[PDB]
Amino acid sequence: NLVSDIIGSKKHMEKLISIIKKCR
Repeated sequence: NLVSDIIGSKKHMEKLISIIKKCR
């Protein structure tokens, strides 16, 4: 269920992370 979206958030999140320090 949408519970997956939460997980898939981690997804775009990890990219967001790889991004965070990237963009900083």
